[PDB]
Amino acid sequence: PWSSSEIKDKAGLEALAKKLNPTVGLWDPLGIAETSPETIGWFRHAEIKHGRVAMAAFVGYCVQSNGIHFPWNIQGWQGTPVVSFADIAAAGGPADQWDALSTPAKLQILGVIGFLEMWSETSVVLKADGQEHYVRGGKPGYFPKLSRSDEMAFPHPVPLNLWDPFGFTSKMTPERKEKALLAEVNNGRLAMIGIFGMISA
Amino acid sequence: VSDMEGTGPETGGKVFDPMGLSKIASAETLAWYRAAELKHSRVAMAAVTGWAWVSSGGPLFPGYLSVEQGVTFESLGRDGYAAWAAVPEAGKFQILGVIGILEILSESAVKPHYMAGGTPGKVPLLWDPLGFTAKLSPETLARKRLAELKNGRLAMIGVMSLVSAHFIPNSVPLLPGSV
Amino acid sequence: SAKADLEAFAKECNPVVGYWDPLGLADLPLWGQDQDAVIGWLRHSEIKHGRIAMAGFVGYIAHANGFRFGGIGPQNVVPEGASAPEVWDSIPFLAKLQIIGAIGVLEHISEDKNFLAADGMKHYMRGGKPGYFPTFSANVHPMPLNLFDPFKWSKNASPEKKAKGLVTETNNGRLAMLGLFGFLSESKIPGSVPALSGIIPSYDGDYMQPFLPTGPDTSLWTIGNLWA
Amino acid sequence: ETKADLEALAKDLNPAVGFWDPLALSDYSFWGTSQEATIGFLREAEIKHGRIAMAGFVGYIVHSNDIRWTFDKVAASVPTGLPAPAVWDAIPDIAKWQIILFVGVMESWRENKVVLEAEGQKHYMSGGKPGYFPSFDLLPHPVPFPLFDPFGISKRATEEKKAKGRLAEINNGRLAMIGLFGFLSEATVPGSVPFLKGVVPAYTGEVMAPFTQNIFTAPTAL
Amino acid sequence: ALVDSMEGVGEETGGQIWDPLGISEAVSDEAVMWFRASELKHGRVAMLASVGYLVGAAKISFPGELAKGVTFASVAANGPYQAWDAVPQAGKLQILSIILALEWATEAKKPHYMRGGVPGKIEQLPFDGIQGLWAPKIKFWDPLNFTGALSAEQKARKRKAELKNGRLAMIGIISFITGHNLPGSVPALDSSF
Ligand SMILES: CC(=O)O[C@H]1CC(C)(C)C(=C=C/C(C)=C/C=C/C(C)=C/C=C/C=C(C)/C=C/C=C(\C)C(=O)C[C@@]23O[C@]2(C)C[C@@H](O)CC3(C)C)[C@](C)(O)C1
Ligand SMILES: CC(=O)O[C@H]1CC(C)(C)C(=C=C/C(C)=C/C=C/C(C)=C/C=C/C=C(C)/C=C/C=C(\C)C(=O)C[C@@]23O[C@]2(C)C[C@@H](O)CC3(C)C)[C@](C)(O)C1
Ligand SMILES: CC(=O)O[C@H]1CC(C)(C)C(=C=C/C(C)=C/C=C/C(C)=C/C=C/C=C(C)/C=C/C=C(\C)C(=O)C[C@@]23O[C@]2(C)C[C@@H](O)CC3(C)C)[C@](C)(O)C1
Ligand code: KC2
Ligand code: KC2
Ligand SMILES: CC1=C(C#C/C(C)=C/C=C/C(C)=C/C=C/C=C(C)/C=C/C=C(C)/C=C/[C@@]23O[C@]2(C)C[C@@H](O)CC3(C)C)C(C)(C)C[C@H](O)C1
Repeated sequence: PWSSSEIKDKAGLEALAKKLNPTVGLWDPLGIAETSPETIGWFRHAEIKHGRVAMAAFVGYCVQSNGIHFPWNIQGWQGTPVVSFADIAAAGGPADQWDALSTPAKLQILGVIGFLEMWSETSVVLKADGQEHYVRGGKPGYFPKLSRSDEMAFPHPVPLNLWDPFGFTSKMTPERKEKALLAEVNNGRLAMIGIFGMISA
Repeated sequence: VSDMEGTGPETGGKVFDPMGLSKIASAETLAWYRAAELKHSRVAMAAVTGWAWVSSGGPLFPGYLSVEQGVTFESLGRDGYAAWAAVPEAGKFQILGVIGILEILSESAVKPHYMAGGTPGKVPLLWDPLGFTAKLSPETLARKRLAELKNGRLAMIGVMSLVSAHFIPNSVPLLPGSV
Repeated sequence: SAKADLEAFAKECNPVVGYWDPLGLADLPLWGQDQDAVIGWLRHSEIKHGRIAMAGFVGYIAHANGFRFGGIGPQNVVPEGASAPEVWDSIPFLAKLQIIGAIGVLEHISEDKNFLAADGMKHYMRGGKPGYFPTFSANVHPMPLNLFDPFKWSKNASPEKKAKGLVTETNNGRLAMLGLFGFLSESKIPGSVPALSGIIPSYDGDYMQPFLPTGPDTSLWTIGNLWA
Repeated sequence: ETKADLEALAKDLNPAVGFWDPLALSDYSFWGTSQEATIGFLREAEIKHGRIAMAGFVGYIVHSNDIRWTFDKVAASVPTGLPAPAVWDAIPDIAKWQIILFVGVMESWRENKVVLEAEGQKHYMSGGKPGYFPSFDLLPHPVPFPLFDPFGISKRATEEKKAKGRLAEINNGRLAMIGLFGFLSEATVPGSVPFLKGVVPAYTGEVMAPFTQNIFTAPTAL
Repeated sequence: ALVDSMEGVGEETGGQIWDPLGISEAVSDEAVMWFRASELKHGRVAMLASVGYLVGAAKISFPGELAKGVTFASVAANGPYQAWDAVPQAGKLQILSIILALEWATEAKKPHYMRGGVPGKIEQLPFDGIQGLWAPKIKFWDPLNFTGALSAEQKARKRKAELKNGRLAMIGIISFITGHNLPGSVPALDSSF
């Protein structure tokens, strides 16, 4: 059973809809607001995560198309062939650059991404922190801290966290955080349509 | 089975029974087990001593085993399963018949048969004709029976080591490849 | 309850994950035995696998890189530069047999009621410590040194330290299991352990047949070699 | 179960369709036994057929696309590219006879009065639970897992979730008995399922003929 | 009725008397004791015969020679089926003679299974008490006397096991013979049968 103020009904979805945009309101033709609280939370977090990934992908696409490559060597230290980020850039456009990336580099990147995914999904970590799983009444999008000294801390200390490593939010006001969440949802949708547009082009 | 003899210090101080046939065995079944153990012990000790004596350069008996057929002790080669093969079939039947008569005797003469009370492995005819062990204390006799069982278990492994050497060459180390 | 103890042990092993029994093997009634006996068996299997895998990992580094005792012995028939899978294949057949048999004697002593009772302990499936190798205090002939802690470095160690050491033993044993089979898998399904690619050579031969190839039949004993 | 219980079950499976027995099998007394036991047998039949047909749908998709086990010789012996019905006919008959006898041992285990009443349930015809399968607790020898949930999942499931799952089981079974037969009918009768034209490979044999050589006339041995 | 008290009901048939034809209800108790005695006799003969057929099909034969001219393997080198002919006439004559003696003694014991006796408990020392006949007191059943270590409850459990194994062996022996006769009848039987 849900025990939080997280949205669990079409009324709350409509409230958040007018909050993010008074004009559109709730645009739900498929009627996936007519679902259980757990599914509503799942859809909320899915939207948020697509926003994160789409924004990151769009900014990466812009930087890679501009051609601001890295100055290092990507391989060739532990007795392997030498490949440079300049070579990766000269491979082609962003999809071609990803294709030109070596296979274990891809595997390690995807592994770190999955590590962050599971640190998000781990209910015990959120409850050691101040949250629960987004399906069972948790805030959609909260990343638990990777730096900690609790029993749920890594064997070796981690320096910083994923979100807010140096407190750029610092103390944003108790509701301007929600304002930024609204702006984030809108910008995530915009970046979603944008990145699919660039990929289609 | 805990009361019966055989538990020396070599297997803890307890009965050796992985499968647990003693658990199935009643008192008379344990009597059968001890009687069979003892008979295998004694036959094996005789067999291994004879094999060692014959095949370790010991003096073969003099004269002819069979004057009529010409078979001699020396003609019988000092090799396991060759001396027996070359022994006359009549002599083989003599040995087997004497053994069979003795075993029917040890079954019919003992009155409280090892199965119905009695003592397993007691054969009054053959033991100590000169009475060599007729004035030993009961403890000493128990110790000597324990020694009998321990020697015989080793003897029955040894006789099979000899047998499996002939039938499977190079089975046993520290033993000739042939026999 | 045994499952409660196992759950707490899992939290100690990793508190973020905790108890993770996806198959319910703790709940399953193996051999019809109760949950306590089943969990004792499963825990003992875990530590046994982990211990043997840790020793196997260190042995893989020893054999593959080249680490041999000098003088007469099994190491003199193994070709120099042989792979870790090839060392076992190249030692004599009797050497393989006596290694496995000595391990068998150790296992037998480990589960014997005699030694465990002389040490005032019980079998791990009947209310005992899962993973406890007893002292050789009933081996008919005295043995100088025991298997665990032969020099008795831990004769006065705190129970809390011993519990933490067992928690470490389980974790490192699991990790060593994964690494050792990483080595084995890289030699038969290449490109499966990405880091080990190019390091572990391919091995054509059944790992799980101990006696294939049977290895040489040499006689390495010199003085008193009447069995040859 | 009573016919009122069947009406309630139908109205929970599909509120609009509701109770839709037009042939009155629910009313015909099977073998002279009461309606409450004919309902049990019919409901167990529905659940069992749906189960076998769902498994058969997944298995037909697996066989037509030749996703075979990698470390067996029978699968290697069977030629590749055959129609899924032929992937059954190309097998040693001794393997067919052991699949079938495995189902026989399992369905002897299920209907057993002693095992069912030891675990707490009764026979589906004796007011028990239709579509239940007792675990192997009273088995002669130990075995590692049961059939239903060999692992632990749903050992702590609510009765509400179980009721929802049984409703979904019946509905998906009703649908899969039609999907699998759509595959078979399109295979053995081209242009029978209009939407699978050119998708299901064709077939000539009889899907209701398990063994190549007729067991009733001339079997084969190994 | 005497049927309700006997052993033989198992968990397989729901712990109920397996009599579809109802002959157990029809016939009297005396015929029921005959039927139980015959059941156990067939079952024990079949538990012997099934393992005998397995050994013959494996061609596992004793090392030696049955007669002075034929080997145990020579007799068994044509499968179990064509074995009784290859056995010498005298050997099977002696086998059937001792079987006749055992049958006659077990039937000649006074407390007959029908007329006031336990069905299937043929006397454990046949040939004893016969005027003008002496044989060793080799207990027919369990001469090693494994029964002494079992209580009555264990004996009942093992009698249930006896009946069930006997029934399975009666099926299995005819399965083997049919597998030889009709080649495809019983699957999982190779050409040795
Ligand atoms: C190296 C390798 O790989 O394997 C090894 C091991 C392996 C394979 C097993 C081997 C073997 C064979 C072995 C071990 C054979 C063992 C044989 C054995 C143990 C043979 C005992 C006989 C005892 C007798 C005859 C006793 C007579 C006893 C008599 C005559 C008496 O009554 C004595 C006594 O009455 C007096 C006179 C006076 C009385 O007051 C007191 C008593 C009653 C006491 C190998 C080949 O060697 C090599
Ligand atoms: C199987 C085969 O073929 O093997 C082959 C190959 C293999 C194994 C490699 C071989 C080898 C090499 C081996 C085994 C080499 C061994 C070398 C060895 C054993 C070397 C010790 C040195 C110790 C020193 C200097 C100690 C000084 C110690 C001192 C200063 C003292 O005594 C001090 C003190 O004690 C006093 C005096 C008494 C007290 O008042 C005070 C104390 C306690 C402080 C062999 C031989 O080739 C055989
Ligand atoms: C021609 C035209 O015009 O139309 C049609 C004709 C035709 C032929 C009908 C067509 C079709 C295809 C159809 C309709 C196919 C339907 C197939 C169907 C209906 C297949 C179900 C499988 C279900 C399985 C395996 C379930 C396993 C479920 C298991 C083992 C569970 O674990 C159950 C579970 O409860 C537990 C125990 C625990 C809980 O935690 C929850 C879960 C869920 C995990 C076409 C091609 O579309 C076109
Ligand atoms: C423990 C067993 C045993 C006993 C108790 C025993 C007792 C007696 C007695 C009683 C007082 C006499 C009088 C006697 C006499 C003869 N024994 Mg005899 N014997 C035993 C064993 C063997 C074996 C193994 C052989 C054998 C033989 C002969 C020959 C040779 C005849 C010939 O040259 O034709 C003669 C005359 C050999 C044989 O028959 O060879 C064909 C032969 O190999 N015996 N034997
Ligand atoms: C291959 C065969 C197969 C398929 C394809 C299949 C599919 C589905 C689907 C489809 C989407 C759902 C949703 C579903 C749900 C449930 N199944 Mg089911 N199932 C299969 C087999 C078995 C067996 C053997 C058993 C079983 C059971 C249950 C229970 C427990 C209810 C309770 O315990 O009250 C629930 C909730 C057990 C039982 O008792 O059912 C009354 C049981 O023994 N199922 N099952
Ligand atoms: C120290 C230690 C442990 C250990 C260990 C290890 C690895 C132990 C290994 C031991 C090992 C490998 C021991 C081999 C012995 C070989 C022998 C006895 C051979 C004799 C051979 C003989 C007697 C041969 C004799 C003859 O040929 C001769 C010479 C000539 C003739 O006159 C007579 C005959 C023909 C018969 C524990 C306990 C496991 C744990 C603890 O924590 C620490």
